[PDB]
Amino acid sequence: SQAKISLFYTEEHEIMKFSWRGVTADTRALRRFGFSLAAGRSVWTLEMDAGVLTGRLIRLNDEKWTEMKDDKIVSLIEKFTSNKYWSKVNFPHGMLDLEEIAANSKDFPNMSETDLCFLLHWLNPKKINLADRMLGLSGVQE
Amino acid sequence: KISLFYTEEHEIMKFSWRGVTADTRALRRFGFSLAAGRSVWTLEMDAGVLTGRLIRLNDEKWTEMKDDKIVSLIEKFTSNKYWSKVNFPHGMLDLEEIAANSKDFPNMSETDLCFLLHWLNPKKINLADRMLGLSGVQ
Amino acid sequence: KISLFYTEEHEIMKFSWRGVTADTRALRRFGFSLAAGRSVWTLEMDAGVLTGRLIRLNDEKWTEMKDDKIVSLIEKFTSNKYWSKVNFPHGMLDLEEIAANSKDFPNMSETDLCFLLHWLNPKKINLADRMLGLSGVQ
Amino acid sequence: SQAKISLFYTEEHEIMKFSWRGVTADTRALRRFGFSLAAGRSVWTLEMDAGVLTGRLIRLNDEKWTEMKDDKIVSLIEKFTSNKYWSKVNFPHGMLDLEEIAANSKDFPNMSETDLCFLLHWLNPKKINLADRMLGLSGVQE
Amino acid sequence: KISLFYTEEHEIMKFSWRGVTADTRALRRFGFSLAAGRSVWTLEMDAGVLTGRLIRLNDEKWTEMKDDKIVSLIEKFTSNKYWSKVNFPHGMLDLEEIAANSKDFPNMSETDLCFLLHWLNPKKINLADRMLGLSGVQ
Amino acid sequence: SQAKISLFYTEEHEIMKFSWRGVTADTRALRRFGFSLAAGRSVWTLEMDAGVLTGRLIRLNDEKWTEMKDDKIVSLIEKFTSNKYWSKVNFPHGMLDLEEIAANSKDFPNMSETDLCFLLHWLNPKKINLADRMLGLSGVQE
Amino acid sequence: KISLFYTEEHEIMKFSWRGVTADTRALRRFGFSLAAGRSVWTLEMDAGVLTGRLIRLNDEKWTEMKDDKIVSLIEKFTSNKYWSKVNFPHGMLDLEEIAANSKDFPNMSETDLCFLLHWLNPKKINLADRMLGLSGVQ
Amino acid sequence: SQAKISLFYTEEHEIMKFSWRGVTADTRALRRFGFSLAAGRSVWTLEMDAGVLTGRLIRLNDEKWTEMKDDKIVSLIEKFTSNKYWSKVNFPHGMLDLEEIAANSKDFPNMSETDLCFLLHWLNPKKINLADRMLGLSGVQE
Amino acid sequence: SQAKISLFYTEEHEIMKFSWRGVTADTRALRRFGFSLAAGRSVWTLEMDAGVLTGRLIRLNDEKWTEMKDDKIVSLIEKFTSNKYWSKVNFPHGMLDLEEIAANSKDFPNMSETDLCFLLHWLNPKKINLADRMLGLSGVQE
Amino acid sequence: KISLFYTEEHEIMKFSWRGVTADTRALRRFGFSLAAGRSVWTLEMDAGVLTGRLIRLNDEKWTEMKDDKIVSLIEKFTSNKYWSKVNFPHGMLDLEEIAANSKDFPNMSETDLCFLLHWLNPKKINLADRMLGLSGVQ
Repeated sequence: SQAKISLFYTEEHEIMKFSWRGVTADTRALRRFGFSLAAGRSVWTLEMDAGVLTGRLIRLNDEKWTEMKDDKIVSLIEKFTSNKYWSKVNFPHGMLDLEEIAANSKDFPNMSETDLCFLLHWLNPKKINLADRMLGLSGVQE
Repeated sequence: KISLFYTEEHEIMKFSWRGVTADTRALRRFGFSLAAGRSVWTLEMDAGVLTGRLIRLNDEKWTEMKDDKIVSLIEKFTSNKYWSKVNFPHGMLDLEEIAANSKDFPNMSETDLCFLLHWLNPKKINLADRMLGLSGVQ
Repeated sequence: KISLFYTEEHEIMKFSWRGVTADTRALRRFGFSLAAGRSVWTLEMDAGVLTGRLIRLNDEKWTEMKDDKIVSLIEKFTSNKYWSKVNFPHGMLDLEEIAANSKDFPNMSETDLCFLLHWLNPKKINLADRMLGLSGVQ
Repeated sequence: SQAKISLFYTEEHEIMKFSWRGVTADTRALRRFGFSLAAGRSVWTLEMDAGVLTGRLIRLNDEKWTEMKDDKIVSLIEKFTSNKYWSKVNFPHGMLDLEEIAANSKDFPNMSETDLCFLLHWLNPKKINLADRMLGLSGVQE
Repeated sequence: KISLFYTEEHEIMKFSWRGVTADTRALRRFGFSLAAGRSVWTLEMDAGVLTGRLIRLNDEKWTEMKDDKIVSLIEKFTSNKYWSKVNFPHGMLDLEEIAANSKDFPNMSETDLCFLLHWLNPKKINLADRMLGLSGVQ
Repeated sequence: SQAKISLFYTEEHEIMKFSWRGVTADTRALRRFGFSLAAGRSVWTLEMDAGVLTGRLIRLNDEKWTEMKDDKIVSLIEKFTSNKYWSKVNFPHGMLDLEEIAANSKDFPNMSETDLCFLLHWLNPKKINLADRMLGLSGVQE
Repeated sequence: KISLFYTEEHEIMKFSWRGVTADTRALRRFGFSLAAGRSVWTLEMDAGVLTGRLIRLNDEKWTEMKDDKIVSLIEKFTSNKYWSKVNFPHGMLDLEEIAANSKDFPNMSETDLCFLLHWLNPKKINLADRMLGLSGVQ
Repeated sequence: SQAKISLFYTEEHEIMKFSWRGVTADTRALRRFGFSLAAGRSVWTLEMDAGVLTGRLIRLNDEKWTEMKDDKIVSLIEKFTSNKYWSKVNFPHGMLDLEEIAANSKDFPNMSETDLCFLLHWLNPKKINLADRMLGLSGVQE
Repeated sequence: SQAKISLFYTEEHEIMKFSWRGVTADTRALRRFGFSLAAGRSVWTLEMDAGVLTGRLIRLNDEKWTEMKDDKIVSLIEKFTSNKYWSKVNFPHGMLDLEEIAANSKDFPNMSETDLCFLLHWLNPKKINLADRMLGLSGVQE
Repeated sequence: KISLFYTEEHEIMKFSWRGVTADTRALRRFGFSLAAGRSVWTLEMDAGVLTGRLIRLNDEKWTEMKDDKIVSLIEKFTSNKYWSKVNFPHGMLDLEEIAANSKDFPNMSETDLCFLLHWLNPKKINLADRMLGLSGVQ
């Protein structure tokens, strides 16, 4: 049978230190999303440089990734990665208009506009709300 | 009809360059809605203290909670004319005395008004206990 | 009458989503009670350092320990007026000098005050040695 | 003579990793309790789904269980399991009010209210206090 | 040719000895340049309110921003004689009515003038959200 | 060793608001002085009622106090507070003649006239010069 | 011998009951003493404008400042007979023209007289910048 | 190979407290700059006394320092510290004329005037603009 | 318990400008009085048009009001406002004879003549004596 | 019996339409009453100058003040026959010479008459200092 796509997340700058000072966190706390095409293979993620999205997709293994389940996303990654040169994708720098990117993209013809947009929204790094995270909530939303 | 709610808040946040420090203890506030969709009522706080008044506070994220005893007490409390116009002693430091001297809710016993005042009272949250998996609710 | 005690604490905890990281070394603190039921006295710490003062710290979980030599030294120490009002040099870095220059406990010898100051002093715990079955007491 | 009831515990998310980083643990560390009606037979435990008690009792053998002794609990399990359809029990979802559950239960007439409550308190999963467990204590309490 | 800009400002600062206190909410103002190097135009404010007039405000630090829809609307707006001489109702409280009753920009539709008036309108900034990493732009 | 005396100041009506109006201040801006006998203990200050000195000494903790250093004043507070009933002192209402108060006082025999007068001058509330404070100067003098 | 000084002043204060409002900008004035103890000389102001004359103004609180270039220029300026009797054009609006047309200080070059006139000239102070820790000296 | 110079910054009086009062900051907020000659070794910085630069260089480890990268500055520190008695430097008190200090200095002959001046400008403490820092900007400039 | 009445004052044309000219004031300087039935609610005051009292009561929030204490006035406002249509009151234009207004009024039966007159005297705008105000006195009297 | 008093006055007021301008400095005058209820005596002023005579001035608002030294001096002064009939040199410019040459109060020393004349002397008030919270009494 065909190889299973695995979903993952990683967090950066998310440590909250408890000392006599109280609870210190870093305002750059962020959650990143990635995928593996096969078990053991490299985790793919949207590339970031200087804290901004470059528009490219890279392998980022040096990070600690945690498995997550989303049957809808696995279906969308299956379609996305069945296109030749998906890894070579170069979306507009900054990736500010996700709806326009999906609407004007001609690189994934096996994917609908609503579906590429849904996937681009999942791959998008999400800021951690520190006031919620101190209250033990994920604090993750767009 | 009657629905119970809570909201949580950091009363102080201290900023550093690219960093934030909060107190080991945050605050949990309690509120109620008389009907579905209608405004959440809560004990008013100004300058970090209880004013003694009751206000609508919708701009906050409230989460539903269940307490059959409290709903029975809110039913009695809100069946009095001018309950919203209540003005308890500033600071609300002696909850037992407030309930004992109150003549505004004659359909409520002293032990019952006191029980409700104790539920409406903001409570501190220990964030370290919270982050370890517990509710530092105090 | 006089009872000895210890308490243990992580001075730093680092939180991750659904995870916690502590230092390889935690801290053990020492205290005493003058009578059964009465408050546990301990060397005060503020901002992670020894202030030089002695305080009551009951909010902590204390475990009884036996040391006949220490009880004899606490007996001498506490039979002085204003022992609770003691204010040793901030940080309490030179325990030998503190004992040598102290004129507040004339019923105590220099070697004896120093021995007691060494017992009251917080001590680091190695958690890896602790979890292997030993007391990483240092 | 009659077959002996065996008591057991299992821990989940309780591993503490020692590295250069210090000591890392998982804040979901938990202890679960179970029983076997006969030697070799399946270990019974209160079912959990999405981290919450369903109110049902299930066999959970895929876990590593460690024997423990409690003569009072064995006496209570003896009474509990001598009722027909004990395995078919469906307590209120979440099992938040253990005192009320025992008070209103009409399924175990050979058990007193104080006794069913005592057993329900033993079967209840108990969180591991990580600050105590790092100090080599069980850290187990309600 | 046409360039968009923003500037941010604390409308109130409260001074204490060696300390300053600002409002949780600051203000963001919007402006435009007709040509590179030329003066930045913005809605005039006097006594903390919108006067209804448009002025040059160069003494402020302005940062470029991109909005292709707004540049198209400024192009239409500024191709009218005496656009700089515009005097909207004092306070500019009803932006929808201002656009509906305006007869000064016949090359602009009501929905378009209203869209532009909404962009030129000063907007409050939540500093707590700002310092946490977000733009409290409201 | 003996407990350390801490010195403090508090300011009332001292806020200067910067708006479009310019700089507004309150002409009642004033600096008050206090002392703590031990760390954590209550701050003592000369009592004021209706803007006038009553002649009494009170605890005033509800105010925000800032630590200050003055080795001469700590020496004088040490002498002052080593007298029984120092807290019970009741100087002439208004405390208009500080030199006469010190000269006629028989309550602090361990203190010289010049020394009690020096301390009374330090404890005395001092008006804030608003023209200097707008120029970023303390504006504090008698 | 020669000493430099400055003084600061609010030209307008607006009183309200129990309150005062000053302008965002105050004024800094500059002066010089020919000998230690002797009177501080400064450009005279009347009705808020520069009269063009030089006067002694001792009733003000002056603070010493160092400027080796200015002391050299004051030395040249004051070594002329009747320097105190100088009467520059009222208002002193064109400092460059004043220096260019002056025939009273032949030991001083035009660029040097102009440099000195620029130093003696009262300068506005931004109080908001001042209270933030800077000198709003302009 | 030769040991790597590390660059650092520290901030003093820079905390902004968010309460019901709004945002309070301290008008003495300041950023200081320092360097380490080797990993683990002490951070060197321009000494300040009574809020004014003394003209001397000191070790200041009791402070929390954050690493920063500047390849030009590392090159200048390399030249600066390859002179004997660089730590013993005593620049004019207050250090008011940085251009004159660099022009008249005969202590660093391996450094050009423009280069010593560039380094002196980097070592110089910089005030934090509180209006910018409340708008989430570094607010750091001369 | 019942909601607390708050007392307030506002001043118009009361600014005294200090310049080289001396002290300039406006001869229309006046003090107005108002009340709030509840905390946060609108401040009520006697309406003025063309500098003369109309005889009506209005809400005037656009003004800066300062709290004042008067236990006798709060008691009188309590009685006054416990009448239906108190806000709809229309006293004789100009309100020149306050004693006659109170004597002939049949709108406040829970109030005595001496008491309504006392309240009408408090609500009455009072001119500021500029010669006293320049001498730092309130200058307020009828 | 003897009571001390002061009164304050603007010697000049300049009127504009709907406006008034007073001098930065007003005047404080001093007076005394020999008995409770009786008329307040003060140094007479005519054409803004001191005439050298003493008059009753009741039409003014006087405020009581305490000065035990002055009451002792008024006691001596008023125990002389014809003290009210005193006619000091017009203008009263040299207070030290007036006291030195006076032969009308033989029960008073020169230093004492001079001290009293200095107290009775009208004193200027700085209104700007006054409005800032101080007494500009000079």
